[PDB]
Amino acid sequence: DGNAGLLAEPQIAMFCGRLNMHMNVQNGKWDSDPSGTKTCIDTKEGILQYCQEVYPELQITNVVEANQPVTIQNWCKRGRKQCKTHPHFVIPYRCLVGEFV
Ligand SMILES: [Cu+2]
Repeated sequence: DGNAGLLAEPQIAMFCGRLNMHMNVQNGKWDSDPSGTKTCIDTKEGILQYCQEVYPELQITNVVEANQPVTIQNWCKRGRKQCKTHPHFVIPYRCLVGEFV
């Protein structure tokens, strides 16, 4: 079973020119890049590394594209500032937790 007390699954969302977003599993909201500097990544390995960076304690071992597109409002385009605009939608990547054997 999963944790009902956590509104969402770990995921990252990218849109080149803007800061990467990730899902806050506690509240179900998209949070901006923790360092406030990282934008889109073009390799699967780079995405996995990023999942591991923003979810350091989740033991993320793989990533896969999500099935549904998602809209994110007022996306952060730099710093952790300058982020009030029209909606954009992207297909997120799910950060998958492996079961270690
Ligand atoms: Cu736009």
